[PDB]
Amino acid sequence: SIEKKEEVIAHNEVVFRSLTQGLYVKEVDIYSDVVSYTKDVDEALAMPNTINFKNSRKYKKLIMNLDLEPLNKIQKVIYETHLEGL
Amino acid sequence: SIEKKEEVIAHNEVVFRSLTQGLYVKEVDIYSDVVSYTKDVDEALAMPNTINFKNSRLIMNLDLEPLNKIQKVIYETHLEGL
Amino acid sequence: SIEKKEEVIAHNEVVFRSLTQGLYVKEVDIYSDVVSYTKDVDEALAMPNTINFKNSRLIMNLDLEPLNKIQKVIYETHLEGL
Amino acid sequence: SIEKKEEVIAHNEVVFRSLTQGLYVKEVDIYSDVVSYTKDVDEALAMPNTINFKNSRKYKKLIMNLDLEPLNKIQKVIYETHLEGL
Amino acid sequence: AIQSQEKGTNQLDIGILDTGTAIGTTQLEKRISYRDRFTVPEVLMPQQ
Amino acid sequence: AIQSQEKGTNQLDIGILDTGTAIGTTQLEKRISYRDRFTVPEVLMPQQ
Amino acid sequence: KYENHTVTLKILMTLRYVVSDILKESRYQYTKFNQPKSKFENLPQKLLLKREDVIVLQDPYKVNDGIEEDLEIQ
Amino acid sequence: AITSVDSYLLSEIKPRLNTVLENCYIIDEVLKDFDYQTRESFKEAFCGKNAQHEVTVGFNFPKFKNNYEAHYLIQLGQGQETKNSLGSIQSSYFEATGDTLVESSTAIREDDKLVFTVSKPIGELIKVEDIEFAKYDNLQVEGNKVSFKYQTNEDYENYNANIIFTEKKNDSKGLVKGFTVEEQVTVVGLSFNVDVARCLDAVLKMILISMRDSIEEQQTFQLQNLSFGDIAPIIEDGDSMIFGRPTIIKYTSSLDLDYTITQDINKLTFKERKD
Amino acid sequence: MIYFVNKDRIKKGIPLYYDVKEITYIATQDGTVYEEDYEIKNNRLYLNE
Amino acid sequence: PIQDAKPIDDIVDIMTYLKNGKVLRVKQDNQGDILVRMSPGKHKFTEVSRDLDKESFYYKRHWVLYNVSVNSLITFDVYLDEEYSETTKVKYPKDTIVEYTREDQEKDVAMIKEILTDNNGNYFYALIGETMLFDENKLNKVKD
Repeated sequence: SIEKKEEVIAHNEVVFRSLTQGLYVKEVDIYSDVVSYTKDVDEALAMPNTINFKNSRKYKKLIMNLDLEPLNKIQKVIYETHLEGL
Repeated sequence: SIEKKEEVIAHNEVVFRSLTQGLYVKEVDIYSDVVSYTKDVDEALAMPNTINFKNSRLIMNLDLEPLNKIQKVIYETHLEGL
Repeated sequence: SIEKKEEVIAHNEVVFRSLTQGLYVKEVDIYSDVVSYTKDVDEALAMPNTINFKNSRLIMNLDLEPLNKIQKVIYETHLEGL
Repeated sequence: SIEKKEEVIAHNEVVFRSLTQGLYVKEVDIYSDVVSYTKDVDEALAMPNTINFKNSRKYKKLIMNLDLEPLNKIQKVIYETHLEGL
Repeated sequence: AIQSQEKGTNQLDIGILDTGTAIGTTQLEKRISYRDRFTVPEVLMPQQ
Repeated sequence: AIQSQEKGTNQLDIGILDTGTAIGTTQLEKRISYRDRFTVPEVLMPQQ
Repeated sequence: KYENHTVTLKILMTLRYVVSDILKESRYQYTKFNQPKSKFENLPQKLLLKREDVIVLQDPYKVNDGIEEDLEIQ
Repeated sequence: AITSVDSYLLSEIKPRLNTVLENCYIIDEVLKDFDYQTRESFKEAFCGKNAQHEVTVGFNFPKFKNNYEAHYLIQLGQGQETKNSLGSIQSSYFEATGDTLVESSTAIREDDKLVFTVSKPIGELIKVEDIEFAKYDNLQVEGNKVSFKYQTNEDYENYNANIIFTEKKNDSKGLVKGFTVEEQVTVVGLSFNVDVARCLDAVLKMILISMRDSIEEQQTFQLQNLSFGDIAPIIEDGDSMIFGRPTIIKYTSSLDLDYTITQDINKLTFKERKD
Repeated sequence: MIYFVNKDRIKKGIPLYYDVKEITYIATQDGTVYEEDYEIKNNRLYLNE
Repeated sequence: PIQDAKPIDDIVDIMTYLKNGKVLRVKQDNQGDILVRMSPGKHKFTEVSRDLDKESFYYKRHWVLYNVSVNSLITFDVYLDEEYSETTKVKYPKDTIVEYTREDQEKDVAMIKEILTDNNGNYFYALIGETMLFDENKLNKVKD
């Protein structure tokens, strides 16, 4: 008995994964080649992906690397109001 | 898909509602008899939904339609692929 | 040619390295198990290279390829003629 | 097993030696003729010879003196990283 | 059309700065707006 | 071409100082730059 | 070769301007002679232009035309 | 934790100002001393859910045109260092801690304990509303959730509590180095109608009063002082003047940085000597 | 001119600082806007959800 | 053959596809590539985009009005945006000045007529006025 429902987006950012190694990028060099890795989603080279930050330039070389798999990490909070009768 | 999820109950209360007009109670008098009504579902007068309070004072009017209101707030994340 | 020279060892440490990936360790967990790797040779996790420490805790993982890292810094001068 | 190597120049300056006496100049008069001498390299009439200070004018008379032998005193610090296995 | 073109230089603690007035006159039926931008490929300006 | 040549003198606590405005007009196709330098051998100036 | 050297340049750049004020902004004529009916025409604006030094943007990306310049016709 | 007073001011002002202007009762309470005319005109213009006219707030030097019917204008102002501690030491922490959070959380039943769930882990529990746990209840925090003995408290299985707690960031330990800064921030209301400016200033004063119960400035921005300027014509070159009364707000905050420590002692080497 | 939209302004209608005769060009973060999505009444602007 | 290019010949087909609303890719000379589009809704007018990459959650194209000239369309090469191939990894592009030697050991210039490859990746080239195929080494890239 969902009386009302609402959704909120807290974060929306891109995170990259190596196809074979299964790790997530955390650091890059001056040439923008990967230097480090982590197996933790909470610590990754996050690229903002909100409305204002689309069409970036910082990570063009990183994107074109075929070994990397971009992922849209999105965090949400949803409020649900229940009326359960008496 | 879902990578991580957790559910918590922010509030759990009892809302009072009129049987004829259908409007919920907003403000009350000294004895807590109704003096104002409102169409809102959340702003309506409410009390904690636990047995101790119920035993500690339904009591105001014969319009006997209380409404157990429970609020579910959920935190979740997704990893949607390309 | 050389007019004066002296050599000193600024640091002497043991670096940990993975056997498969080849990347050195950067960050670790509570037990000092690996959580991050890095391609850098200097930034890698390292510990003093002395027997007392070794007896005082290899211990974290079976990727048993530590690397004794020694840093030589040398001061010298020349008197080059015309 | 030199993993990596680097070099740094701390000082680069000119110092003059008398061909016969074997001493190093320390002081000159108003006419820029030698007044004093030392047998210590650390105390000499140093002329800066970094990139910016080339083609000087203070010591033209001193340079043309045939009795003097210019020397390029250069000081260096070199860092060597060794990987010695286990 | 363009007139009175000035390369006014102000030397300050922050550094040198190029700013000056140039007066222009348009064609008919054209309604320019504040902070519109123009560029003249033909004319080149020396800087150091 | 040169015009309006002025030897403006300011007497101050630091001393006397010579500074003044002179307005010049060049030939065609010449693109002068800020703090360029000119010298006129023909014209001599008295100083004391 | 120039890791720790200084470098200096004498450079040529395109002239650019921005409109910092609009001045004698509108001038008008009811042109009627040799017209079917009265017509309103906006005469030239005067602009007070300002140079772009503090912030510089590249030349705009104009759409090119495939017509060769100085093209022979017969 | 570097402090940005302007952003905090904006975040506190916007929802609170909207809520205050939402209802008429609070506005009538605020404008008790004012005359009938100006009070009712302001209420008609801005007050109420269905108000057609609306106020705005923003920082100074906006490149766009800004509405001058009623607006709150902020500018950063001066700052000064007033007090210091020995070695610039402010506090010592064993576990990295972020902001202080307040969350509502209904009680839950677990096989041995009543518990409350929270959004994020716990570094330290400050207070649970209307509760003073005894030894018998054996209050324990285990990451996200806090817990107490089930049996003797079983009457409260659904207690509608709320929690004031602190986030947990890392298990590392370090030192807090910093000082106290005494900062001044200027706030001014703008309106071509002077009476609207007066009412706007009164509303500003009331929301500043209300803010003193806020968690953040209770913990971060103590010692609030106020100062009001004279009603002056902000601009005369327009068709009509802009009238505004600047106000200066003062705060005291602790600019600080966390200096981590990697030294951890776990063994002892007590040995004698011989000669 | 520029305005910022919220859940409240969408229904009331944006109050414009200037008057209106006609609109030349509209835009937002998602690009331009077409006549099918916006309307103007009594010198205030409405937008869809 | 290679499926990396499918240029449109007639402008009429281009206009027909524009009526259907499909995006186009229009090359330029010593200049960035362009995408062209017909605006939706009540009012119909051309729109252009300086961006080229595919739309995604992390990348969105920007469209603005422009008075596109039919001369550009008729003259410059045009492709369907969805079916365009970024690059064919060959030393010499199509329609490029090249030099070679004829069957009688006589040197001659020409432009590339066709770009071909075998199943093993070896690339063969056909020049104008030459039916036979030429090796990559046998060709020479003429300097402008």
